[PDB]
Amino acid sequence: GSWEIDPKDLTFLKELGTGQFGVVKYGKWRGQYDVAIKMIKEGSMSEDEFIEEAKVMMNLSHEKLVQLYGVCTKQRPIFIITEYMANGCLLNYLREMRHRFQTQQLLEMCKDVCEAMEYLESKQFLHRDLAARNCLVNDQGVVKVSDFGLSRYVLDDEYTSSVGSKFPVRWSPPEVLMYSKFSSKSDIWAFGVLMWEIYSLGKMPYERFTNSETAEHIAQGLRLYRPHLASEKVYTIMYSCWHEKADERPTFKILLSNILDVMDEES
Ligand SMILES: *CCC(=O)N1CCC([C@@H]2CCNc3c(C(N)=O)c(-c4ccc(Oc5ccccc5)cc4)nn32)CC1
Repeated sequence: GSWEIDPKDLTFLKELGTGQFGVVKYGKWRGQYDVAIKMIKEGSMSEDEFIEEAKVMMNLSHEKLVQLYGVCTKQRPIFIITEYMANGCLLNYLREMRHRFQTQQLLEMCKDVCEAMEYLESKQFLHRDLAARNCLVNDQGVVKVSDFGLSRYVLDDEYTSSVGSKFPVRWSPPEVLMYSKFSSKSDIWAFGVLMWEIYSLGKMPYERFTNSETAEHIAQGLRLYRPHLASEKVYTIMYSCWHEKADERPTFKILLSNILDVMDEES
């Protein structure tokens, strides 16, 4: 179908790194168009389910969401072909101190992500693992949301529940940690943590705690605190994502309006 790219149309040009599914490469499609190619190592993914979901993902389209161009599934490893983001993952970009970011730039990164998440929310599509490591940066410095929904297809159980040793505890609200209750409001919580990561220039959330200690901190009702670079108004926005009661957390539409208000007031 239209979700299938012919891998013969790819020219591989550069290694981009490795993650839990294996290697990612940069190349060209039909000699002209920049693409990234994520190669899914055998045994790592629930492949038939992912392939079916890729059809849904191809219909998503937003300027701040990494575009899925297609998949290559006639051979193994299968390929995911996407828009190319030359500046890599947001986490590592934030940690490069040479950039000497202004706080207006940091707030713009938050706004980029919030726009993508408002779009996903309008499509009833949960990210399920939003974090700076899962956002990408293009050659213009624009941040886009990536790997959306992908955690649903991971076969390594260390990633798939809080009983696992590689679960995103530090991005999880109390109802996820205690009950596995995912919702729009668990994406909201994670977005607040992501804002904290941005304003902390890529520090690990709860940097001095283990995952187990973090879950206890959350069970006691405690929270991250204000990054040095966040104004009081910015801190209010990120902190609003962490209400104990999920229903008291904002929507992405509300967060976007709040971010724009602050951008105007701090311009
Ligand atoms: C900090 C995290 C980290 O070290 N890595 C994750 C990003 C990896 C590289 C970096 C360079 N660019 C890039 C791209 C890209 N599109 O340019 C990708 C990538 C990410 C996701 C997908 O496939 C999907 C997209 C959207 C939804 C579902 C799947 C393809 C390609 N990865 N990188 C380096 C390591």
